[PDB]
This record gives sequence, structure tokens and C-alpha cells, in this order.
Amino acid sequence: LPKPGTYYLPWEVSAGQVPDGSTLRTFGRLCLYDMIQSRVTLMAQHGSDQHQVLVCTKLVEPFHAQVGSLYIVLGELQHQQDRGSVVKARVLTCVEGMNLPLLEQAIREQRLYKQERGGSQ
Amino acid sequence: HQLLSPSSFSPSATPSQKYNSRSNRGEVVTSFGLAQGVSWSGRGGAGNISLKVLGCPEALTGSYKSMFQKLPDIREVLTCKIEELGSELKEHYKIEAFTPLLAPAQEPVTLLGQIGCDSNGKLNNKSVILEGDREHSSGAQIPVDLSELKEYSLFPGQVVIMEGINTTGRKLVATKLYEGVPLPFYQPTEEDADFEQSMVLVACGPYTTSDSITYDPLLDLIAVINHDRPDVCILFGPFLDAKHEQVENCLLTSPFEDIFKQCLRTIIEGTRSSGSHLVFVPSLRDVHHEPVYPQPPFSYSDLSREDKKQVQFVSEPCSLSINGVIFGLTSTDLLFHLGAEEISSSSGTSDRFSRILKHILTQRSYYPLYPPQEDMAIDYESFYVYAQLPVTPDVLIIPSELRYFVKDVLGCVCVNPGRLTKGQVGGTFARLYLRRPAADGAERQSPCIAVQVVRI
Amino acid sequence: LSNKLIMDIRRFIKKYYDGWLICEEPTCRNRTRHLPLQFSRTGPLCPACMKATLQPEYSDKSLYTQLCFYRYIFDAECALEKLTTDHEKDKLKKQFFTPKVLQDYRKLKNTAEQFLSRSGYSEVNLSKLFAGCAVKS
Repeated sequence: LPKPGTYYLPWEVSAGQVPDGSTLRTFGRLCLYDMIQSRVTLMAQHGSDQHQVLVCTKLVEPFHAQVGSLYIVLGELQHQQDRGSVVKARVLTCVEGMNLPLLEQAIREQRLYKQERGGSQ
Repeated sequence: HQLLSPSSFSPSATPSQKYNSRSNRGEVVTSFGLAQGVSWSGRGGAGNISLKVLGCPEALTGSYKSMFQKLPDIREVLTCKIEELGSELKEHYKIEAFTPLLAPAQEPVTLLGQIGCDSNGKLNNKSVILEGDREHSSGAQIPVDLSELKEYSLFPGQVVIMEGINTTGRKLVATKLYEGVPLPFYQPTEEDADFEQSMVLVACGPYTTSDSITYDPLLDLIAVINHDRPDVCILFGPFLDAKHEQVENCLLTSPFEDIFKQCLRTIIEGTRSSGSHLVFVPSLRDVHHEPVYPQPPFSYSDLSREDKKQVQFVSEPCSLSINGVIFGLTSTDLLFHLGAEEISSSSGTSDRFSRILKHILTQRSYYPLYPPQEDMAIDYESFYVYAQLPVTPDVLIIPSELRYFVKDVLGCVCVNPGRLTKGQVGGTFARLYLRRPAADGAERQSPCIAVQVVRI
Repeated sequence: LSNKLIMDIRRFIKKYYDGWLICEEPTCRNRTRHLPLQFSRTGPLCPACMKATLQPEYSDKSLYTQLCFYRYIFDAECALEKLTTDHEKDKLKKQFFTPKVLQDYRKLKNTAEQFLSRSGYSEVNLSKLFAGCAVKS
């Protein structure tokens, strides 16, 4: 059995605020599909800032690509020497039309409740 | 000696004397500028004429495949245009950031989106919805409340930046409304100022009466242009309207292509005496030409060597630049559509046509209306790649079915000569002046100085 | 006949570029021309039912089939080839079919084929298909 997948907004993982080898699930919008090297570069906006996450895909071929669309990625993170941070994909589904603010508020509320229950112990 | 032979094509036509009964021939219905005490004539193309087709970096030259369309292409084109214009407006007006459409916040925020009407019917102030963009809200749709709005003038497919309050994320109340920004004027170079003057005439179809193919207004216009001998002669389409009963019931004895070839031969032979430059712009009502806007120019392989230097065909729309003057050319009726499909409530009386003209100048689109008019076909890919305004044109030519008028907005001259034939009586045609002024002054001045519209 | 055929073809293409769409929900059956800007895993979303998608009212396949049908009735050569009985084919060709009739049939077929040349449905772009490979162009 594997470890569970905790949610993480793109900008935190972009800054490397998670330990190496952790399992995380995040979101973003695809920007490029490097065919030969099996690499995916998705992007997510934050005000005037744009953040990039590198996704290895060696475990989900065959895989259709939808340029300029949202995605959900779940897997493990490995801190490479030069490439930086890349997530090893285990499941990679596509969702469209789902509004970000509801999701962001949802994880914020869940984190708040978890911390509140953590105040008794 | 009618060079064209309507009797051969249809020997069952009786001439109509309503056009022949005209009594106000040669009357100038309206004018603008210094048109008093100035002779209205030309050199018949005996001077120096420069032609420059502008617009897309690769101006339309040939044909392209049409009957193949996919929805993601349409979405990509729409979102690219929306995001480009939004970014330009943000750079112009110093907007710090854009709030997502569905974000609920009590503090007023600024949202970017397209103007559309939810109702299937005509647009109205109680049926306005704002549609977002892919890069920020992925096709959001929120109703707009203009009750607090003071003045408004909107049409479907209008790119606006609007600031309001979104409490629950579903209902938005308008609190502000911005305005479009025109493209910078083209700057004439050293060579442009050298040209002193030229004569350009504007004409538009249909060149038939309600039920007569005798082409009497066509012959009279041919005689007028031959006598006047303008430097540049420009005639708009259609050269053969499909609304005629003879072509409706298929009563013609000659092929349509042959009929148009004979008409073009007639025009060339008639204009040979004048020896003036001929420019032909196709229209969406043409029969022999495929009706998808934009469309390739007409094809003619029988042009003589001598006449090749003065006869040309350009795509619709075209941006023809002569002697450093930009001409806005379109064979489509923007004004009628826009007037039929626009709603406004202004605190003061103002010209609706001027508002439409400033809107289309600001929207940076020849046909910014979306969805278009149910009487024509638009290829969205070709429209985006080929039908974008290069720069702000000094002159704009808009044939229309509405009332003839001449108006100037933001340094751009716009002419509405109207149809040359109205029912069974002649319409109006206009004549233009192009005098290059001194570019010494800081303020750019329109080289066009006078215009007169002569009734036919 | 040719002047009626050109009008008919213009009518078909005008109908095709109407852009009408219909909702896929059996209880909605919405009809609209405002194509939205939010897609899903399959395509545009119906702005009325918020659950189903939108499909074209008159797809390219029907248009191409109609044009092929128009070209079908003006190919006497294919009909002659399809004639299994050689003797009857020769008898029909000799008894009535002068070469001038064949020339007229070709003239009629020319106008129908004229619009077929610019049709993009029968044209495949090879650049898109193999664009993925980039090792050796």
C-alpha cells in the first residue's frame, strides 16, 4: 500500500516547501508536451506570477494531450540534482470547467478544521 | 451601343422609364469640406499613382479550403483575440490585475470578459451576461446588472473591461465602464508627401433596378466617369445580385461566368476612353464567386498588356494605401447590422452612427459582431488571420443601405455613398479629393479636403 | 440546369455555415447559435442544462455526401463501366449516346466538380500527423 496524497497549491510546491520523497496531489494547466523525453510542463497563474511544475509521464502511456487545459496530478516528488523538482505520475486525469476558487477555499477550510481539531491535543 | 447584351441573355425584358424619367440629374445632395469653388474632375490616370495593399502581414492573394471547421479552432481564435485585446487595454489604462470572475468578494473588483446576450432574441438591457476567458475563468458566465449604470451602449461580441461587485459569485452589479483605444495612426514617410493630388471616385451596387437588366445606371455611370476622367476609379459589388427574379427562376440564356466576363469586357472597353485605373472589390452577394467572408479576388485571364497596368483585384476587405493615405475598404454592410443590433440609453442626444463608427474603430475588428448576421458565412480562421485592422485609416469606405451621410471620427474620414440603385430609381454616388498637406504641424490632418455626393 | 445547381450549392453552404447547435439532453433539446467558451472532456457545454454537450446541427459529413451525390448523377462513364452486360452497354451507347451527349454531361459535371476542388474535407495535412517525431525532422 502507498502513502496518501495531500493537497498542495501550485506556488508552495513551486518554492520547494515540501520534504523530498513526499506524496502530493496538485493542479495546473498544461503548456507543453515534450514528446521524445516524456516530460510535461504545466503552468498555473497566481496574480501576476506564473509557476511551473515538471511532470514525468513514464507510467501512464499511452496518454492523449489537451493543449491549454487543466489537469490533476497525483504522485511522488523527487528533488533532482539539476532539473530541480519533478513529480512521478501515478494517476493523471483531466478536468475542465471546474472553478479554482471553490477548490482553494475547500482545502483552506479543511486545513482550518484539521488545525482546530489539533488544538485539543 | 450597349457593349453588354441583356437582350441576348434575356429577350423578355421591357425597359423601365422610371429611371429614364429622372429630373434632378447631376444634383449634389450633400457635401463636406472645401467643396465650394473647386472643379470636380481628374486627369484620367495621367499622373502618378501608388498602390499599397495593407492589413495582414501576408495579404490575401489566393484561395483556401473552406468547408471544414472544428469547434476547438473557434474557441482558440476567440480566446486569443479576447486575451490580446484585454492585455492591450491593461497596458493602456494601467490596470494592476484582474480578478477571476467567480471569486466572491465584497470589495469591488475589475473583471475582463466578452459582451453577450443570454436570450436567443435581440439584445436588451435586461438580458446582458458577461462571458469570461480561458486564461482566467475558463468560459465563465455571469449576469450583469446595469441598474446602477448611468449610460451604456453595447452590442454582442464587444470586448470591454468592467468593474463591479460580486457578493455571492453569481450576481454582479456594474459600477464602472471603460472605453476602447484606437490603433496609432500610420505615419507618412518622405515619399508619401511628394504626391500632390489625385482623383478617386467611389461607387457601389447593385447596378440593376428592381426588375430590369437594361443596366441603364451602369451605362450612365460609365459615361460620367469617362467624361470626368478620374485618376482612380473604384466600383464596389455586387456585379450581379441574386435577388433578381430573372436569376431567381433561372431564366437566363447564358452562364453566369460568361455573363460576368461580358460585363467586365464592357467595363474595360468603356473605361478605355477614360484610360483610368480600375479597382474591383468583390462582395458577398456575388453569384459566380463563393460566398464566404473573406473571399479571394476575382480571376480574369484575358487582360491585355496595356490594360494590365491599371486593372487590379483585391481581397475583401482591403487596406489600400495611395500616396501615404490609408483607405478603409469593405463591401459588407456594417452600419445596418450594427444599428439593427445595438442598444443604448444616453443622457443626451447623440448620433448613433457616430457611436457605431467609434465602436468599430475602437474594437480593432472589421466585423466585431458575434454571432454574425444570419445572411452570410464567416471562416473564423481566415477572418482572424486576414481581416484585422492594420492601423487607423485616414479614409473609410462603407457602402450601406441606410441614409447617405458623411462623418469623421478621431481623424478618420468615413463615407456612406449608399446604393447606386434604389428600387427602380437611381441612388447617389460620391467623389473624393486627396490633397497631401504639409506634415510640418504636430497635429495630423486628413489629406482629404472635400467631398461631394451627386445624385443619380 | 447549371444556374439552378449553383444556387442549390450556395443554399447548402449557407445552411452549413449557420452554426446551429442542439443540446444532447433528451428533456432539454435546446437550440442555440451562441457557442460558449467553456469546454469539457468532449467539447462545448450546454449553457442551459449544465450537464450535456452540444453537437452541430448539420455536420461537414452531410455536406460532403450531398456534393458527392450531385457529382454522382453526372458521371456517365462510371455508369457505363458498371454495366455488367457488355452487349447491352454497347447497344445503349451506339443507339442513343453520341459523343456530344457525353461532352454535355462532362460540361454539367464540371460545375459540380468546381466546388469540389476547394473542399477541405478531402484534403489531409501530413504535417500535423507526424509532428510528434522530432529526432530527424
